[PDB]
Amino acid sequence: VFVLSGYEYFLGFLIICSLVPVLALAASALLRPGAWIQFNVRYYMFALVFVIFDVETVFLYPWAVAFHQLGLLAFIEALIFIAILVVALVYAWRKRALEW
Amino acid sequence: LWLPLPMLMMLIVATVGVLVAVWLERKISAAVQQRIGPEYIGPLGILAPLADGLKLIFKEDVLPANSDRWLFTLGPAVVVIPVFLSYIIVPFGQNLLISNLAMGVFLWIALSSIAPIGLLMAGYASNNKYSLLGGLRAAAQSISYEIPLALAVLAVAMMSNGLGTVEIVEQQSQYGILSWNVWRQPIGFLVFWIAALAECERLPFDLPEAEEELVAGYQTEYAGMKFALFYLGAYVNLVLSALLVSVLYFGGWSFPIPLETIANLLGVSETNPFLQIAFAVLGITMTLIKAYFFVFLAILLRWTVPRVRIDQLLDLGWKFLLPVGLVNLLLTAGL
Amino acid sequence: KIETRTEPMVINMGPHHPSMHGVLRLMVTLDGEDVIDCEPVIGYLHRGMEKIAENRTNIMFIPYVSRWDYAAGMFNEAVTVNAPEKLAGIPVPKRASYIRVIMLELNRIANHLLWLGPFLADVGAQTPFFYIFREREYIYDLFEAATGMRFINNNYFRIGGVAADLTYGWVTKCRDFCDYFLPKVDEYERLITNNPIFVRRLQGVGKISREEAINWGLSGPMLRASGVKWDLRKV
Amino acid sequence: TGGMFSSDSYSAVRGVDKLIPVDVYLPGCPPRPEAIMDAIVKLRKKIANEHINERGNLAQTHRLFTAKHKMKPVPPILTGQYLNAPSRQAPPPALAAAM
Amino acid sequence: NAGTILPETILIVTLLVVLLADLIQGRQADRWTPYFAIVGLGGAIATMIPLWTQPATISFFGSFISDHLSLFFRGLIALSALGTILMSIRYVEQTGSSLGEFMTILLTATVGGMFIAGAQELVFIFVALETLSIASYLLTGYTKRDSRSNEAALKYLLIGAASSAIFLYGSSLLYGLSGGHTQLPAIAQALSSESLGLVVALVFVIAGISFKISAVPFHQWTPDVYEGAPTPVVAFLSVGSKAAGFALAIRFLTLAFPSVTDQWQLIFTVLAILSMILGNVVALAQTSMKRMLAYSSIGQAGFVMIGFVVGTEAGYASMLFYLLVYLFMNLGAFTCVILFSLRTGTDQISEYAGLYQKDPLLTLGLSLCLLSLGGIPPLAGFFGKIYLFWAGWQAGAYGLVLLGLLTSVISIYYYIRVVKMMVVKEPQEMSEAVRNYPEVSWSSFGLRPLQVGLVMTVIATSLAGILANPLFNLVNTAVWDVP
Amino acid sequence: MQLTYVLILAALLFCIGIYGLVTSRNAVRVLMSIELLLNAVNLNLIGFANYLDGQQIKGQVFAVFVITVAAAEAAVGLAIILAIYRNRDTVDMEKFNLLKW
Amino acid sequence: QITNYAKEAVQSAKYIGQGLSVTFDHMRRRPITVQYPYEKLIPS
Amino acid sequence: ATLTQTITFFALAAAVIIAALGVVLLDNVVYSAFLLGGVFLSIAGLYILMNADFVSAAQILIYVGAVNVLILFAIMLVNKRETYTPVPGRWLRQGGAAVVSLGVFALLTKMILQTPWQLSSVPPTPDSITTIGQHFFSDFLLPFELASVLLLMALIGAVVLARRELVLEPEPILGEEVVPPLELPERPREP
Amino acid sequence: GVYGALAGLYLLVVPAIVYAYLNARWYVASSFERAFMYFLVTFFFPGLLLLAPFINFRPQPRSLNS
Repeated sequence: VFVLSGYEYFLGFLIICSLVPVLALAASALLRPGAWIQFNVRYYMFALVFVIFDVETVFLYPWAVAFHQLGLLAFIEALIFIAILVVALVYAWRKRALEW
Repeated sequence: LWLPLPMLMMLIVATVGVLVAVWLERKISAAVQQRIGPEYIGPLGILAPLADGLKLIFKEDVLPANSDRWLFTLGPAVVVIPVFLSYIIVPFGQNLLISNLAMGVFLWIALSSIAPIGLLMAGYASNNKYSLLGGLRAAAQSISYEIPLALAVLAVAMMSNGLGTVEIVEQQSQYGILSWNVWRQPIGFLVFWIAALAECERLPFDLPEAEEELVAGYQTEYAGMKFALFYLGAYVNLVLSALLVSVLYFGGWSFPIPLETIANLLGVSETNPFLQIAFAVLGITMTLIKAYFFVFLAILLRWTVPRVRIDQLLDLGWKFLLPVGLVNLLLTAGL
Repeated sequence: KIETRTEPMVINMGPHHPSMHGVLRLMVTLDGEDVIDCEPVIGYLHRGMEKIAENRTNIMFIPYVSRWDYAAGMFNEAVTVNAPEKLAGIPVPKRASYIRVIMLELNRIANHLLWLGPFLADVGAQTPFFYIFREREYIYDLFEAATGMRFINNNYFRIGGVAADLTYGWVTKCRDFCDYFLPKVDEYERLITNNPIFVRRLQGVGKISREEAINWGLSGPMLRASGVKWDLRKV
Repeated sequence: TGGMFSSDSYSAVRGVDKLIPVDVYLPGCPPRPEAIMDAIVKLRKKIANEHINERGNLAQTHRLFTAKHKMKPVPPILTGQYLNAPSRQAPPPALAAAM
Repeated sequence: NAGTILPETILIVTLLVVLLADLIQGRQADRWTPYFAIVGLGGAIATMIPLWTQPATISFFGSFISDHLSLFFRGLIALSALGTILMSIRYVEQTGSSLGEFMTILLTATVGGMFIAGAQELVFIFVALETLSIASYLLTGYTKRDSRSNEAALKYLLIGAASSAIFLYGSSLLYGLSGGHTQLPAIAQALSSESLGLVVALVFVIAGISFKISAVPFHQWTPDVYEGAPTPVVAFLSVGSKAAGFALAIRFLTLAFPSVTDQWQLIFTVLAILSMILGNVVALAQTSMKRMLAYSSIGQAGFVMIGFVVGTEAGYASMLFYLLVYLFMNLGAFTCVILFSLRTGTDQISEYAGLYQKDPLLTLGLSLCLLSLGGIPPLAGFFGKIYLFWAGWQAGAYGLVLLGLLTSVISIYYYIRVVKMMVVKEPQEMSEAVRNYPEVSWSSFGLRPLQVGLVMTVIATSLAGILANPLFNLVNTAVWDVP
Repeated sequence: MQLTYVLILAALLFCIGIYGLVTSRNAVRVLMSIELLLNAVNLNLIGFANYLDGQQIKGQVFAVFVITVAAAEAAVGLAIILAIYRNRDTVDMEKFNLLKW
Repeated sequence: QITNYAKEAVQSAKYIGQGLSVTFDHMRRRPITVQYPYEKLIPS
Repeated sequence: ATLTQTITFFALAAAVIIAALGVVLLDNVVYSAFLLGGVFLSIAGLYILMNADFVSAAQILIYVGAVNVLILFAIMLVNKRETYTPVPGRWLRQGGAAVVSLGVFALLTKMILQTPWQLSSVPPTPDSITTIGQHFFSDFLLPFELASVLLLMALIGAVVLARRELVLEPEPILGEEVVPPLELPERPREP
Repeated sequence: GVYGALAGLYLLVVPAIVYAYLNARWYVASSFERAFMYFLVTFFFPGLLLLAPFINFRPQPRSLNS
């Protein structure tokens, strides 16, 4: 059984937009004729605070959809989740994690 | 072979929306510099987006000297098929809808996160020092401007009570223009408009090497058809981002009654056959016309703010755009 | 391939160098975000100007000289014709002297406007780059009227004075130009002094002391911008 | 032709066509910006003469040859240190005595 | 219904105050932020005593129980961090690392461990096991420049993140063997057939349950982490992260599998007869002091599993009384490992020799805590082992108590080897501290918490067997709420 | 597509990450094989939620928390890789065996 | 705090509001440009 | 109608195990990390067929967009141009790991096939974004608040384990005996 | 989608009268009329693209009366 409605066109549109580069690069294929990066830990540290906050935002998407269907108790509980991770943002500023 | 007519007719609108934006880029930026723009081709430059794209098909797309062949070719493909796929979300037209997914403003913000990987296999696979440096610089910039971009969508998700983009434009249709979310979220519009512009436009980007931090960025060794995905796919990302400004905050297919005078951006006659075709076609693609205003505003904003450096770009998404996106989500709630 | 090491990374600015100030090549080495050393590789435009003049007469070398400082133009012809006219004691007439002041002060405006456009794009805002060159095109036609060329290759300076007098509608056409350009000089100044993001890229960035400026050997608006007040038109 | 440095200059290649093939030549010193747009127009008339089945001569031919030499390899002159070179920090002895 | 998690949410608040003070004050807060976490741990201990009288409610929609068993193990993990903070007030303050940043990761492992003891959902078991495990990889590599703590943070990661995936695949199977039912009481009502799917779900979860308690086929991280990690973290994972794995195993293997019970009581005997042998014979061949206590914690784990496999009301009372007195033996021995590692470097055996005339409070602390670890009278570890063999003899298991006694004499020989090189070596036989001992002060920063964590632990090691009768009644009330 | 083909796919993905856990010599490929294990227990879990008790999806909530922990197990895990690399200048699992016996 | 991001945002989001207006007034002016092959400019 | 949901399953079920063989068996480590997103995107395509449209988009946001980018940033930081090619280092101990991996698979395929699964014939996913947010605050509430303390700790610890020691690297603060900065006081020695 | 009723009213006959308007008043148009002039390009752009090589905006030859 598959009770999701709207995904009948998602399979073909996944194939058609995949057929946009693989055929245009083929339609072009018939018409055409001291090496160091310095180890600076800022690419990893900027991605480190991304993973902590991409998990933050994905926990807020079910709360934001069902927000007026939960009540005031589930709003204080969702506020403890944010206010703990607000200190996570304050920790990233003061410890010069995202200074670049 | 393109059997769904809702998939074909949308795709014609989905490619002519890009070709407007390449035309509007070269003509609005010419008006702010008091020059013409592309004349002599088409009538007034109408074929200039077509001519810039068709020359990249006919050129010898050669690889660099010692490069990873499979990661070089799939380099621009990771950047642009995530922004070609999420055109299934954009709901232009009252009777025109391609797919009624239960989400899609969250699917778009999920699909836009594959794009930092394509900037990593474009910098690495080109196999020079200045593009790997531009690869890590372009990737860590779109990383920085996504959590402010995802939190602006969280603001219009509380007011719409869902992520359905048909339901999002349905909450802005009860009063025409007084019920738009830009009037209810004046701050989160700016959190959306700066963070989306820092991932598709030309102003907060080091790909033009006017500061010479690299050779030419990550898209240095790319030429021909592979650069056509980098050139004619950054305007796909510009129109797609501007399509969602005209869906979330501004009401998609929402406009007042057209029974007005000659000064309603229309003709002179009240009952005109030219206005019966400018009302039916506008009833098919309305939020494209609204997205042509923020495409125009994106070109107009390029020549206002300074070309800011990367140290102050990443100190804006994290130090400024993320706390103003957090407090907007709280002000959207009760608190 | 490209590896990730811990030593300081040296990047080559390259003789390609897509800029409007010639062709440099800086082997600048980086320490993450700060530079620690940089050698400039020059000579990519060394056409042998000094060896040429030993087989040129003065009227055969006057076209050659306006290619060293090709932003300026007739500032190169100023030094050229002044080398035998101050050695042979050849008197320059007073009217031809004031035309030389008129032409050189218009070149310094065009020298600074060609400096200003690329400098404003390198420090930020790119939109004055197209409005500054329009103001230099008015100075081009003031030289294109009096001489036969736009900004260089304008054989105007001579040993006994200047090549020819001005055109008829010329002196009234600075009074159209340099009464219109002078309001825009303060407009260019308020781009960086106001909007206090540009001052955070120019305050203390590339600072040189007064004592090191005279020792390293400097002149013009780089020496005088350290507090020296040395100008060879006054000195 | 390396125009004014074509008479006596020890380092100027006389004309870019001693290195790369040229489509349109443009005299002038310097040419007017109107005169470059003629050379674009003369170039645009040359692109339309190009044929689609004559797309094979656009690629370079490869007549490779190989010879072994006995030249002494030299270390590179321009290494990437200017200020941190060990001759800028202090003047050497047998020269600062007479200073 | 959020009044049952009050001992954990007081530790949540003081976790944030010692974090913000590192950001606000900036290393000037290290003079007071350990002592604020002590009363934060003491205030979390003192609120478990009003919760002891409550009649064991199941709060948070059936996902958390507040019984006496969950409150006993909550106090053991809170006392484990209370003893660790009294140690690491000088230890990581001498490495130059931040003191407030250490005690934040130390308190997330505490509240992560304290929530394991009362969890009843498959997800809250895994979430609280994660934040105990994720916090402990950061603590074993907290010094970050040693090539020994970095090597110990790696081996603990690639086994800890591995064994928590074996634990998840058995936890996900428990969601699928029942028709949903992530809660452990709802699991037992759905599955009782003892199929092969329940067996693989049982083996997969005791690859991670018996990874925190370090049984021998899953013990391989323990002797390599415990010599590379900072010694207070070594003191924490031996009584805090080890009792939390024992807090899980009673709450998991008795609630999720009361039908399948003769199988995990057969596996955990193999886990006991292997960790009693290999914990106590390989500790003979150890020279490092932290490595001798590493195989000790594997060996003392097999004594706790003696009461776990018998499955009686006195058997589960024998493993809770032994784990209670185990905190007074490790945290008193590891205090003297730290207090010897701070005066002189290189804390290993055959460098403690020639002592007892220069540091007599260290040798009286280290002997009486290592002799009690061998189980000699009249110390606390003697009575703890007596109750394990009394409950072992009570219901079968005659070979486990014989192996528990024969490996207790092999346990004596390497513990008395350290007491040999502390008190019986002549003053012409000392290698380190040969007129090199720094003439102890108890006036520098953090030495007075290090001394009171030694005095109040050996007193709790010498007198907890004589005065065991209040502790025997405090433990036996935590067993009636165990199926 | 039945329930059985999802769990075999999750069990095969488990043993590919198991093989990558023991055979990989670079320390980052071991962490990439750990993410194969934590997606095996998620592919096992949503299939257990789609076919068993799909009205109140308790597996998809539990599948969210595994994604969050593995996001925090890799961020902590890669800071351990960068901590060894600053001291021991390679990433080679046959070179960290100095705490042997 | 929360009473600062409504006041630290106004100081430049209105400066670009007075910058979007002047660039739109740059489009108000006639394009002063010499279209070459149909308006060749007379030499001096 | 029904076969188009099955032929897209095995096209994705083969896309995950081929990419999972690419992250394990490939000699290049960067090729493993780009194919690691091929594992994660194919599993995210498998969740849409399994009526998990939220967790599908929650995998592209985290596993593809956050974890795989974090992996790739932490592989371009470790190249060193040194593989050293010591394949047979000690013995053929890569064959003992092929025994257990095929053994666990032979265990579980025996377990998956013979177990009677009590699958329910009820209609699933009644707008499954609200039933997952009602679950974050009724049943799974205490896991939801502890995930913030887990993330805050993962931002505290992974910063202090990866930041550059540029504050005071030659820092001998005190001493009873000599201890190096940012290192454990138990100094290494041979017995 | 209609076949030839309303498609040709947008693709064929109305872009021809915009091209009569775009050729006549594009440079002489004011600041308010050019903003509406840019709207007619972006709205009729699928129709303006088809009849692009069939109209030229090149200026007429002069008379040279001097």
